[PDB]
Amino acid sequence: MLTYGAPFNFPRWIDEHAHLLKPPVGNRQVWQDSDFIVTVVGGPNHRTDYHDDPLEEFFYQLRGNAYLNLWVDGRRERADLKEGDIFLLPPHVRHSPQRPEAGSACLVIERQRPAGMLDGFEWYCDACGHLVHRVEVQLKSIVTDLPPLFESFYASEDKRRCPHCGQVHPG
Amino acid sequence: MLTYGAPFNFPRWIDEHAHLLKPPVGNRQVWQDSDFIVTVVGGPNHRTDYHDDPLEEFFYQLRGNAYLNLWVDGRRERADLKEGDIFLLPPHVRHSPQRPEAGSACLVIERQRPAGMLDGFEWYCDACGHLVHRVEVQLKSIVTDLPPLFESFYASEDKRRCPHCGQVHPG
Ligand SMILES: [Fe+2]
Ligand SMILES: [Fe+2]
Repeated sequence: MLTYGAPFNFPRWIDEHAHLLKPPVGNRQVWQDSDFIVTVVGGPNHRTDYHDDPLEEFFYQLRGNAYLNLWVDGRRERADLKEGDIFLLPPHVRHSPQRPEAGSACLVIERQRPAGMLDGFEWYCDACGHLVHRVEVQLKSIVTDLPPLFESFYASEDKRRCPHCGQVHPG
Repeated sequence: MLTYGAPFNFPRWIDEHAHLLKPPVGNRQVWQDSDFIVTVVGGPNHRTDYHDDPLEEFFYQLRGNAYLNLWVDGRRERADLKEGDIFLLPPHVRHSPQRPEAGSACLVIERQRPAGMLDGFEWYCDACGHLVHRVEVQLKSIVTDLPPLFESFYASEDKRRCPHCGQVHPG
């Protein structure tokens, strides 16, 4: 059986879910209970966290532009997702998606994580560059298991305190 | 490190590889040695086989139209991939992609199969509908491990002989 339904027009599906791509949401998963996690991510968004995904992440910037703040070879690189770009992120490259444009839409595709394969969410210090805080999480909900993580980092000056220079991250 | 390179424009990449989407190829994998197998499939193509994929298969018909001959609930259903459609095929639904249009382009995304997870390739009889032949294969090469399977079915009248009505499949 076609568990996930029949083919349907993607542009128009993105149109009909525009208002849920705008904040306060941003995310919208296409099919539920599937192995491939297929999401459309709009803008504008608020992210200061770096994601440490134990599996690959496919990107296709369908509308508008966005960029990924990265940690590549110990440096703070930036990878731009201009409209029409596709990209395959290798496992565990830290990345912080910035989506400044309202009405943008990026197809993001990932894999359900097997039990014991944890996602990481880290913040780094603007001053000294050291790791400020890391939460590891057995991700079940690419859309709803992240904000409590975030809220609790923003709510805790201690979690935000850099252990190398003491500067409290802004959150 | 960005093992799979930097973002790049997908439309133009499809343009530059047009002539390899035309026969005798049809397939073109985007990145090598990745967990997500990301391919562009053009047309026109020749398929009489049904694929039995042990994992899910994501489709995004970027250009032109195509369709999937299916076996749903014991019947021969057809799922159309019109330009702009996306689709998520559940594991093990038998499917036979028909791509009649030259210049069409479909984004197909799959997963590297773990050792011991086999793909199936089956043919069915036009007359009686029974299974004519099935080859199971530990797929390493979504692009190059299939044609010898096919050639050997086309070359063997015995493999093509229906075991229920004796009609020899056309191949
Ligand atoms: Fe610091
Ligand atoms: Fe038959």
